[PDB]
Amino acid sequence: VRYSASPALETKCAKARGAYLRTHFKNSREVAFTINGMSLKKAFIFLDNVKEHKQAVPFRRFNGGVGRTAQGKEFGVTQARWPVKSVKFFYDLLKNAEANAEAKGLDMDKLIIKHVQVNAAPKQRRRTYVTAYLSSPSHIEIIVAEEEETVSRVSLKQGAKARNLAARK
Amino acid sequence: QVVTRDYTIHMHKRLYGVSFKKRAPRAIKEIVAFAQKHMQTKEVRVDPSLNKEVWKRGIRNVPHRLRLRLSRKRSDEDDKALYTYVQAVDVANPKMETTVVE
Amino acid sequence: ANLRTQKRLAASVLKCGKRKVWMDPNEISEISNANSRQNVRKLIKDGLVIRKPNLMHSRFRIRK
RNA sequence: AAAACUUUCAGCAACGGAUCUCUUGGCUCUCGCAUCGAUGAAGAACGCAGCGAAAUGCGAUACGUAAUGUGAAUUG
RNA sequence: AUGUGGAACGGGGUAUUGUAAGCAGCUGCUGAGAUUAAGCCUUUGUUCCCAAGAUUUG
RNA sequence: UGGACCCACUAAUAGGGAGCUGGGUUCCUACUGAUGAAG
RNA sequence: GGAAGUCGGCAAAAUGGGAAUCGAUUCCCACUGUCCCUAUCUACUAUCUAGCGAAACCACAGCCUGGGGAACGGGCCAGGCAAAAUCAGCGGGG
RNA sequence: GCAGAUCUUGGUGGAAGUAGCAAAUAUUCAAAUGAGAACUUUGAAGACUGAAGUGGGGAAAGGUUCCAUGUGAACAGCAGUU
RNA sequence: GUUUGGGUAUAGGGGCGAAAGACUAAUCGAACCAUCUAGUAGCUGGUUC
RNA sequence: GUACGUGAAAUUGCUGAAAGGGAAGCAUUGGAAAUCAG
Repeated sequence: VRYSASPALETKCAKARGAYLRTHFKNSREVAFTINGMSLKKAFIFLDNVKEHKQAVPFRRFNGGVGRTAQGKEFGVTQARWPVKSVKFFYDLLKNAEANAEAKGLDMDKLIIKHVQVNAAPKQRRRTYVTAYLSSPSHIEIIVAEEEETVSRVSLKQGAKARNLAARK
Repeated sequence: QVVTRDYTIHMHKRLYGVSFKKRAPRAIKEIVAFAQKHMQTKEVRVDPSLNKEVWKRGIRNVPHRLRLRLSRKRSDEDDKALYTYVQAVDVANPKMETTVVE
Repeated sequence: ANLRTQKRLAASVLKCGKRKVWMDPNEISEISNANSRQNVRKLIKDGLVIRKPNLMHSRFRIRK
């Protein structure tokens, strides 16, 4: 299936997708935004550390009521949290993405998360005693790829002066 | 690596002022944290006998000082992972100094 | 595994309360396999499941 | 005075089910016919298939039998 | 990140209560015993642990 | 100012502008503290 | 110290009670954090965290001063001013 | 031929990961199953209802909720191997 | 320090009520249901290039 | 790819470009970048 981005080509990329996951869309976006651009091994260390409460996921956009912490000072913000369910899902997709990369035959050392994205899923209706306790599932996909990095004219006056200057030189 | 030591814990100072309904559970939490910070481990298993010793006087009363036997035994699931096993020691006067058990 | 039904049957055959039913902790496999009342009575005879005795109201201090 | 955040624009991906096309349905008009029941009606109930819950059909001869016509199926 | 290093206990001082259990013969041990830092002081005491992992920086 | 116009204290008990109760009729913004990226 | 608070012993303490007048009122005694005058202690909530997760309301929004004939208002006029992102309070402004 | 009708039907937002989660004192240790255990099972310990029960039975009412096996899609404002 | 289970009777400007102008299936400006009804509009709000 | 014809808007995520000191929107003129055309 086509993704949000031009990459996922066979040249450098590996794909992973998870749809209709019982994870909060706001927390999923925070984890995706944090881990985007990281190396694959660095992302694994980060997610393990978030699980163990040693580093935290900064809550940039959906930061209403989020408490402050010292662990967010490595990203230049004060509001950070430790969403464990989103980390579990992202870790599973990252493991699947690495496995697909090994199957494709890529170099595991240079792999970085080129494109990670979270989208909202069809909301799930549940009742509250009346109102609704709507769930907000997430569509998450991951693209990991190994890192890789004047015809001006001249007027008659302009060129004639330039030629004269060259003759003087 | 595999060692065994007899420590004494000052429980009087580790739950000074704590709520009476949480004395015994926080006692277990302090014991496992005490074992972790001593043997430099992660998995710490509490002997049911020591749990009995903690809860003998009720959830609201814990002895001021307890004699523990911390053994940094090798785990039975991974031979490179190691854990601590904490069992109580029955001594007459708990105010004795830490020693090393053969 | 799960031993709700085994405990219920054990209380039924012992004619006591399931609070007093004592089920051996290090023979879980054999106890779990024992599923019918005939097997439960077999466990009773072998001593794997024992009926805990009653407690007391201590008439001793009541008389005192 | 860079990021993040907010907003605007564009590509892609989502959410949602509009639009376009269709349609064994509906609506309207016209024409033709006169046929329920104590010989048990309309209706209701309960059942019936090799594997059926509903719909349809049927009634212990039960997703039917007899008779007539067709002529080689039924179908998951 | 090997130091007048830290930590866990132990001793002492200082405090709170009031003279413990036991041994005994109210009395003696016995101003004893118990507690003492959890936001008290001290330590030639013992034991233990650290010259590590990650992140951002012209 | 303290008490039931009254009587004390007091140096004095001066006059006015811009949360509450009794007897009487039958979100955001402000304020206050707390962080915080950045030449 | 002992109702000095309040329209007033509302509520607690005395264990509620003694005498008068018509259950009420008054008086004297008695008691007390109502008060001078607040301080301390405990539990829960609030705080943070993991999970779950709404609703009211919603033209757009959001600083003040003087003026805008009025209705002065947040948009207009003239000024003071004006630097991201936020957290916990209190509720002035609807 | 729609911008309104506190219009109809459907869908979606900001508030917002915010308000908040239930009364009914209270859980802890080990082991087993299991991908996964604060919540499942057993043992041990600590508690509670305290015969006017968190006990055992029935009438009305419900109708297969009963029991075994299996599942963990959806439901059990957390979770779940239940 | 009479209450109540079941059976039955009373039905709508009716019944019932130690009387509150109360109850009569979360409704008593006058029970609920369906038709007359697409009721009555001096009035309000909208009425499309 | 059955959550299945076509698949709009509101709304959301990512990428790229740009702006931002208590509003934002819009209009007029022109610069800057991008793009098309004679």
